[PDB]
Amino acid sequence: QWALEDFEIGRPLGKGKFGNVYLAREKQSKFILALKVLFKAQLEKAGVEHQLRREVEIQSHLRHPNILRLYGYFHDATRVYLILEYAPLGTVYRELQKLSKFDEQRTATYITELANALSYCHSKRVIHRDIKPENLLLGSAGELKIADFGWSVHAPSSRRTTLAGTLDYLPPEMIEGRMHDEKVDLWSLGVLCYEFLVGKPPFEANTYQETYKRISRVEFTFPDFVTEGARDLISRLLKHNPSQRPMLREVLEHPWITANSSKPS
Ligand SMILES: Nc1ncnc2c1ncn2[C@@H]1O[C@H](COP(=O)(O)OP(=O)(O)O)[C@@H](O)[C@H]1O
Ligand SMILES: CCOC(=O)C[C@@H]1C(=O)NCCN1Cc1ccc(C)cc1
Ligand SMILES: [Cl-]
Ligand SMILES: [Cl-]
Ligand SMILES: [Cl-]
Ligand SMILES: [Mg+2]
Ligand SMILES: [Mg+2]
Repeated sequence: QWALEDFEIGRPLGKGKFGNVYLAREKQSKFILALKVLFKAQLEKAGVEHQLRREVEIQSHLRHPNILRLYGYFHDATRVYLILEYAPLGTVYRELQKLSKFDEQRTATYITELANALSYCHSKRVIHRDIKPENLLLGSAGELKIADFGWSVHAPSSRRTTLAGTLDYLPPEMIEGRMHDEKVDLWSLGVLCYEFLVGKPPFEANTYQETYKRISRVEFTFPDFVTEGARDLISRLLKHNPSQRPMLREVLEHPWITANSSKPS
């Protein structure tokens, strides 16, 4: 079906571990999209074919306004190409670098959009597991979109794959390699809410080793400017025991969320 010669390639949109992502236009229709390019050699050396397969399977069948579409894929002798919905306003990661911290209204609005998307996923027992600002994209109206489903799975689950870079968004049971479920994404939601308001993640440290210790002991503190309501929500999400973390419905109905968010459920 699709091949490289069907597209004109444009500027680089971003780079991940495996993904080299470019703007592109389909020649016959003039349809603008994002082409995520992957090198078969690297996919093989790291043995993550199964993650590539998860990404395509999951993200092509999901349909939600806060989840990035994957339209299809093709490959040649050396590369795999994923055909993605283009997100024109970039990453939440980039927006945070620009603004330093987000106000309560912006933050609550992003958390609602996240909770809506995750509620859709969890209803199929799909868990994302890699929710962080570089994987959160922005639509033409500034709406948040979850992307990069390569680490996703069906719960419950173990971990058969070596962890990559930062531990900053992972809960104790994932880093300790224990069994885990949907509640992992709730922990990550708590980390994100804190980082949006404060400008950095709550367990950040100088070394992998120290970050690990801070996560497993749940050692975090708040700057004076974080309000009582935000503190309440964040403290409920960052519980060591996953069974004690709230349901997404409880997040969406939290008074600090309903008081400050621009969007509904
Ligand atoms: N659809 C898209 N629209 C705009 N930018 C994108 C899109 N997809 C990815 N990017 C940019 O490319 C980066 C890497 O993409 P990602 O799919 O997260 O790669 P990896 O799987 O290697 O982490 C993202 O962090 C983002 O900056
Ligand atoms: C849906 C998962 O796969 C594809 O996206 C494309 C295509 C296919 O249809 N099945 C699997 C082999 N092939 C891709 C491939 C990827 C990586 C390496 C190292 C070799 C081959
Ligand atoms: Cl497993
Ligand atoms: Cl795994
Ligand atoms: Cl729920
Ligand atoms: Mg990524
Ligand atoms: Mg990936």
